[PDB]
Amino acid sequence: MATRTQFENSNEIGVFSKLTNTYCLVAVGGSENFYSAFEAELGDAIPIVHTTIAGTRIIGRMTAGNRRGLLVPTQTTDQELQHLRNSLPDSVKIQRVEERLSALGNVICCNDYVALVHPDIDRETEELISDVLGVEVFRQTISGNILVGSYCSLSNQGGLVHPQTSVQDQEELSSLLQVPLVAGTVNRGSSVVGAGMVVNDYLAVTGLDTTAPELSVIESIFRLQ
Amino acid sequence: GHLGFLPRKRAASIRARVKAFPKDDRSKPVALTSFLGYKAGMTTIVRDLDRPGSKFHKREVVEAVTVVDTPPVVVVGVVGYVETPRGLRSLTTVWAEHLSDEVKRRFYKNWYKSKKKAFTKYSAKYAQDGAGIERELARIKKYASVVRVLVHTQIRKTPLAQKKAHLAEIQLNGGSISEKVDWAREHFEKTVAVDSVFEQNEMIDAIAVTKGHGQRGYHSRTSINHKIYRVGKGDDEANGATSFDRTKKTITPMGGFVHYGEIKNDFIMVKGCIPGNRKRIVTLRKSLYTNTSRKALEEVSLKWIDTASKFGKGRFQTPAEKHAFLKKDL
Amino acid sequence: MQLSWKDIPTVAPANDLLDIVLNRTQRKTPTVIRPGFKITRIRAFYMRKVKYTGEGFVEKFEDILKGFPNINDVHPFHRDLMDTLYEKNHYKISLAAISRAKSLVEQVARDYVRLLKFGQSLFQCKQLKRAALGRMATIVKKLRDPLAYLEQVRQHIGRLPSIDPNTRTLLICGYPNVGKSSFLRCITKSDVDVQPYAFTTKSLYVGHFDYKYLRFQAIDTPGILMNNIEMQSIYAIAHLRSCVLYFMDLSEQCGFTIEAQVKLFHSIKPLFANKSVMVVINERAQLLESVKEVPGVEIMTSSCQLEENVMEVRNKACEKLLASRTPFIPESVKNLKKYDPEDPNRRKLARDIEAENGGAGVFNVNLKDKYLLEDDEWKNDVYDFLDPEIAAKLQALEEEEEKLENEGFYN
Amino acid sequence: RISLGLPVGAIMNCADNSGARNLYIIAVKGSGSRRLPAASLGDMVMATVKKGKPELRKKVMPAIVVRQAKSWRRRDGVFLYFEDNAGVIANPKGEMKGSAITGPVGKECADLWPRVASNSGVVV
Amino acid sequence: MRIYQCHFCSSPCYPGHGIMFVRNDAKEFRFCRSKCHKAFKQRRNPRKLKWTKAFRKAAGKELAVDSTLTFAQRRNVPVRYNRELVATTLKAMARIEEIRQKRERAFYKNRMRGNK
RNA sequence: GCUUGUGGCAGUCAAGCGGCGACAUUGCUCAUACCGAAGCAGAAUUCGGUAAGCGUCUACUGAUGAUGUUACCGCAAUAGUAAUUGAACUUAGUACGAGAGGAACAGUUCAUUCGGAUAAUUGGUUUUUGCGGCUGUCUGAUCA
Ligand SMILES: [Zn+2]
Repeated sequence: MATRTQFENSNEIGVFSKLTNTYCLVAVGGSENFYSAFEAELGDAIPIVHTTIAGTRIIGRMTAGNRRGLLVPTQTTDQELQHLRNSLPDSVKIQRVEERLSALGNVICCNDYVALVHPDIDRETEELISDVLGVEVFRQTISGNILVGSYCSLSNQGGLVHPQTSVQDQEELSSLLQVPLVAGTVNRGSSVVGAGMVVNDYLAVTGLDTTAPELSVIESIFRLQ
Repeated sequence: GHLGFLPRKRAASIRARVKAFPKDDRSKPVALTSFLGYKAGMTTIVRDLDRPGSKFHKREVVEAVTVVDTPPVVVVGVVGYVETPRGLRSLTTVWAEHLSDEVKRRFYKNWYKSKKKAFTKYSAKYAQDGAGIERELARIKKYASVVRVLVHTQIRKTPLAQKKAHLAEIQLNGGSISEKVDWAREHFEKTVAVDSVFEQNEMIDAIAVTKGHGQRGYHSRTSINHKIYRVGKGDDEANGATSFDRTKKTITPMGGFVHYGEIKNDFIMVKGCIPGNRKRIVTLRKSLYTNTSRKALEEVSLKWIDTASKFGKGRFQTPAEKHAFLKKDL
Repeated sequence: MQLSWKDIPTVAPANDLLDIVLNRTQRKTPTVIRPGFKITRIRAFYMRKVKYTGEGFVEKFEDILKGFPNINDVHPFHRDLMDTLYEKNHYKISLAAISRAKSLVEQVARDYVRLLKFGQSLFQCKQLKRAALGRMATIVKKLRDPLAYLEQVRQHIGRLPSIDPNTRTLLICGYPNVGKSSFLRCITKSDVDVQPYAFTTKSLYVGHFDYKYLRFQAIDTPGILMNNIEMQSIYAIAHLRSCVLYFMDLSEQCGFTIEAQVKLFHSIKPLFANKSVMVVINERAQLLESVKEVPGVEIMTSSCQLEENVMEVRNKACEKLLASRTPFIPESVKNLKKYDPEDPNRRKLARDIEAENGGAGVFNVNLKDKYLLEDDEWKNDVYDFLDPEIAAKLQALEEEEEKLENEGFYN
Repeated sequence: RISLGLPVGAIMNCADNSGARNLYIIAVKGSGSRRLPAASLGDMVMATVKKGKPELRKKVMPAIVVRQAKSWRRRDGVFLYFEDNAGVIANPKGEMKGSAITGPVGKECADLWPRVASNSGVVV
Repeated sequence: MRIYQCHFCSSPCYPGHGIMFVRNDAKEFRFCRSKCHKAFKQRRNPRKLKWTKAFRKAAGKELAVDSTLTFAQRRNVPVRYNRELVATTLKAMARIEEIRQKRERAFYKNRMRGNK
């Protein structure tokens, strides 16, 4: 089930895409074959929508969401918001944040039931994230890393953390998520696991450089089968 | 310096004559190949770039777009040309018998002092069934191979103190030259509009004389490959509106243009900056050939055009919007 | 050092080398001169040409030494492999001669340049200039013999397989081309001549394969009956970290007597005991029992033309080397099927629709065609006032002016 | 193109958590020719750390500019400038050293370097 | 599109006009013209400048809140659109302008009280 | 009908020239582009040729001055001429290749320099000698 692809000959799959259990988002740009990578492995399972965030190709890093909705930065344009709402199922809420941080994909990590946020985020937005996503939120830093969404990848089946997350760090975090966690690397030693790949309960895509042991580790920990 | 333009001497005249026209098309319907206009300042536009494979594909982009005042053009006559070993030669020319006062002024310098004895014997040549006029036209059909129309701008319709119509030739295209001269026959004393010669997204080139600097400036230039975005019917309303804005606006900015008056006739929005300052006459030609590129073929989904006063920093696009701004009045 | 040497520059023949350098200076230096020219200018004019000519020879000699590795400093394995294919004394002599020629060229420059810079006539500078370049031609001209040998080695050394002694390898050995040659191609993607004549292979081969997510490379011997060709395998067996596999036949291939193979095995027994050898075979048991005396060897009766037995031996060899809330899944996910590479009815992708539109780059990616609406009905259609429910609220806005249009002070 | 505001030899602060205090730029990677080509937002420039990690004395490493502080024209229409200029430390392949980046980060630079955007939380 | 109002003057900044400033706390600040940008550096207080809507509404020169004005409401909860909604909302814009213009029919003479 | 690329001394032999003697002979002393060959598998590369492209009082120019009189529109004999380098998508991780690595054609998108224009906007730039403010000087003084 795990797929090995690239965007514009780039191994950072999570930078230019954002996927969930109910919908898929892909960045537009000079290249277009990246769209077919998900379509070939998804088809009609979940919709795939071409869209930009603030005119950038880093949608994956600038946005965070779950199967029940999407969370977009303060700089999102109404044209993108209106187009996104009209190209997604009814059960997908969209709203902008009002906070100093903008790179939601790097500053925030969420799954279908639990979420992790920057400890310095304001208290007001914590309620909004829970309400919009319908998920629990915990202020946490993976092994002291401040950008949880960039160095951590989470899902219902399991999660992945950057290699510096020792076993002690993995175990303590597993209590909050109550799921198995593995510390390693993707795309042949890329410490940014979150940006290097995107995974859900039934599909995982990684960069071309992803070695066989790395691909198998992702498959085993995330319980693809 | 660039030896392609040297020596950097004076231009021939304020008006620039088109040295070359589109080659030929002996199958397409007869139509004009050029037009005339004036430099109506400049403005700014915002549009979504539908160019594939671009760094800003589907993103909004800002670009300065020049507006040229192109009032309707009326044909005063036609010119026939015949190939010769020494080059093309003008065989014969005819006139419409009712040349406007603006055209009649073009042939006089001290117009007020002159008796104003313009075309009179030629005008009397129309006192019969056209035997004299038709015979001169017949030889052009029998002998001429390429036909150029004599037309002038409706200067009286422009906010210019000149009132002296600019007169220049425009080359025709089409097969069966008999039809080409017949086309001119119908248009004698009639007017033509830019919409019948140009269209949106078409690629054109403009030729004019650059701004002077009191040995600098005052030279003819032919900056090629300028894209037409909008060809607006200035006489009609909502010329400055857009499909996705649907608010009635006029392209003329508040307070008009610098050193230019209001626009009340047909106009063309052109990419880039056509050479020549304000009040300078510009002649339009279409690409000199069938250019084929993605940039040329790409259409423009115009979103919004800036129409704010340039005499300082603008705030509103129309006085009606200024209501959301008074002791001196009440 | 890396396991590849294809980057060595080509060693041009002495006849071609002489022309290249001499012609290079002529085209890259001035030629017009007259006896009336200044003495200082003439000497400088000739000095640059002489200096440039010497540099050209030095550059080629300098580059040759850089590209060619030192035979005794690469690796104990590659040391002998190069020595067996390229005689050490001849190899060192060629490199040593090149260095000597370069040193003589430097002597040529120092001797004549000093003499030339103190000249006082055009002929003296001109004649001395020819003398300076005359010895360079003579030195190179007599160097033709070693140069030819270097080029032959250069065109062959770079072609040698990039075998890595350090990483894991699987040596293949046995009676000449008794099933062994075809074995390498079976393990992984590789090509070896299968025509079964005695010495079907004259040089080493490598075939890469992965097990346990770890890289392995199988190595095939040229053949063992001494012969110089066979000497290549002897050093490969000794200086390569591997568990060598011995090949034999019992019933089908070559019909050769196992007695000779067993006796030949004992000849190599002392040398390659430290490799945990294994024996593969395509009173017979008693003959093999003599080889079984070594605890670290096993006999595997097998067929060399099917994968089942190939993996049986390989699997043991690989071990020997190393012995040293609930998730949400929409029903549509499992209702569909995995992508079919060639099914005409497969779910077509934008990667294919683009070709239908004239190409990839020319296709204008349309954000439409994947739209969700109650009904489209248009498909093509201060803007904050588009939110619904505003029209209903207008009922609480009409009567605002009724209380301000009939009272003074803004009337 | 955008207006240049970082001439060769300039010094500014560091916008990453690598611990560097200030950065000194001596050249621009892929330097053009004509007046030297001043650096700009998103460009990679060879820079040396003035103060911070003591081991970096006279050490030149590639750096990516994330702020310019000089007003420039953007294709988005608006003209804007940053409060201060700063860069980040990364290898030629874009492997950011600092695990996190703070402060304004140019939108063009973030899109140009996928990993830098992943390491930036205050982009735009 | 959907231009933002200048914080220092409340004047909308059309595309290609005005300047913007990005701080470490960016909270993007937009200046409609060079005067506001230069004035902002000089620490001129909006509550004191007599020519900015911030002072005019704060000082009582004009009204502060109105029923139509409360619906500025830069909403961020889009719903699936339809042409009927778009067409109807256009009528609301005309009514919004009409009532707002009707509201723009009085306080610039209400302040004349005491100067009858 | 000067110039460049191949040494001094000594010795054998000789195609020939009529006893002399060519060459062989022994001793020491380009980064760009297009073609042809190269164990050139790919990438990169050398060699040879082509373009010599491409790089580490008077010269000039402003101005004036019988071809019936003037004005408009034209042709062109002639002189000059310009564009240049690099980068991203896709074709690609396919062809090739045990492996490591890894192209090309076509179709698209950008950036540097050079040059002709533009001042829509950004700026060095103020005799808006336009507003508001200030210092001395006012007239006895609100008025300057
Ligand atoms: Zn303002």
